[PDB]
Amino acid sequence: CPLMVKVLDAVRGSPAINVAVHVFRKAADDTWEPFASGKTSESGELHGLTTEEEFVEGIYKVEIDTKSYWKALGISPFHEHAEVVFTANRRYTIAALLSPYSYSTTAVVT
Amino acid sequence: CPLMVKVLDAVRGSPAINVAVHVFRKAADDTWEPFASGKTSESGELHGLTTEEEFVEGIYKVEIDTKSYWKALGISPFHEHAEVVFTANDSGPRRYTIAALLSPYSYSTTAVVT
Amino acid sequence: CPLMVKVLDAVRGSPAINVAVHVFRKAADDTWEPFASGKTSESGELHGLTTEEEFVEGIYKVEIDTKSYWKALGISPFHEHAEVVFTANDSGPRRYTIAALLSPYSYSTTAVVT
Amino acid sequence: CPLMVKVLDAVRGSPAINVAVHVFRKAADDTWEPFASGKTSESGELHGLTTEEEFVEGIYKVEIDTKSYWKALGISPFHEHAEVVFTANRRYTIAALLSPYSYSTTAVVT
Ligand SMILES: Oc1c(Cl)cc(-c2ccc(Cl)c(Cl)c2)cc1Cl
Ligand SMILES: Oc1c(Cl)cc(-c2ccc(Cl)c(Cl)c2)cc1Cl
Repeated sequence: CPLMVKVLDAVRGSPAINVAVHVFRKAADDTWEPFASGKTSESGELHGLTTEEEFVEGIYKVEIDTKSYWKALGISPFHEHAEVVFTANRRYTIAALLSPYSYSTTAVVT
Repeated sequence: CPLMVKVLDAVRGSPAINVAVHVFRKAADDTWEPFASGKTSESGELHGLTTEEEFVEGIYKVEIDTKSYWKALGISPFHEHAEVVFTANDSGPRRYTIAALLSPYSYSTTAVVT
Repeated sequence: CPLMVKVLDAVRGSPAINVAVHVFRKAADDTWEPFASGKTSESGELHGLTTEEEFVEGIYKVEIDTKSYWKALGISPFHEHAEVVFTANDSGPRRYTIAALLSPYSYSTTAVVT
Repeated sequence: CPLMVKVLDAVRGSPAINVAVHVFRKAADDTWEPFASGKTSESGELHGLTTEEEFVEGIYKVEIDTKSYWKALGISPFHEHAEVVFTANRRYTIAALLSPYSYSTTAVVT
């Protein structure tokens, strides 16, 4: 499992559950092609997005649908979504900590 | 000054100087059109990107070139850039301050709206 | 103005107004003695805590009363307060900006030193 | 395991390993008494600090020796340490994300 996403809610102190995540890889024409997607689990995590075979060097985008998450809680958020763009050159954990008007993201590469 | 960007360096405890910032607005055909650009000053701030008149309702993307910043300090960072995407002026003109706190493998962004 | 505190609210995207701040300095007997205190203004800032003359070398603690802030908004937060502990003026007088970004279960603090 | 600490390094994108952590409980005379301590493991985590029986309601302080961590990497840090003070009223994860001049802490309560 080379790529894992974890999403946390800073308002409620809890995993961010059922948050949609879309992963894209940059194609040779500088366009983003769909690569993987899912919804975070009860633990705020999304595993099994890809395999070592498929996860070749390249530029990836992870898009987290933070707007839909805050709207379900009745809170008006600022951002349309959160995006994390990085080059893969090798276990990657992308973590995001969400508030309505702020987010932080961190990469743990182990 | 309806749109301001402030960028700080969490490694050196200093403003992040000479950071390139590009702003885009989503077009009628869902394309990102260039809107404004600049570089942060010695105080880590970028003012003067736009005017009230030009800054109409829409979805904007503020792209901060964090990679070039870290590379020039001899650090190879994780992210290609930091992107902030938001709807602006939805219910009338607001002033927006977009702040970013930068580390090589992490960044935080906050908005202050008034 | 060698010591400044800026506090932002990540829930409302606004400065955090009327937040109590207490500063202490470590005494000769390793006790925290009161040094200065105040409340953040409408811009979330607290200036005028001290002067260059009074702000001598030492270990300082800036305690931000985040709990009272969240309670007054009807939120029961996790932390009792946010504490920032640092050595100041170790190699001559510096100016220190201590920034805090607040959420009910999380806070971040950054220092800008010049 | 009601109390867990996780510490991450934002400069290197890695767990913060061998970081000393001291936990204190507020005594009736408003003094801090030692409660538990240890060093984070390879995964930046510290488990087995206390038991359900011992972890009664009260005010706790978690102190993370961030200064010693940065000094071992040859980087001059700002803070003397990072402190997290909270009331326990029930699995608590305290996470800290460390930079030389900045830290963030978050509580996940599940
Ligand atoms: O995480 C932070 C922190 Cl702790 C502080 C700021 C910030 C914003 C505005 C100003 Cl004028 C300053 Cl001094 C700091 C931004 C972010 Cl994103
Ligand atoms: O700012 C933070 C903080 Cl304080 C903690 C995390 C984080 C990352 C991984 C795990 Cl397993 C946990 Cl519990 C927290 C992420 C971010 Cl982005």
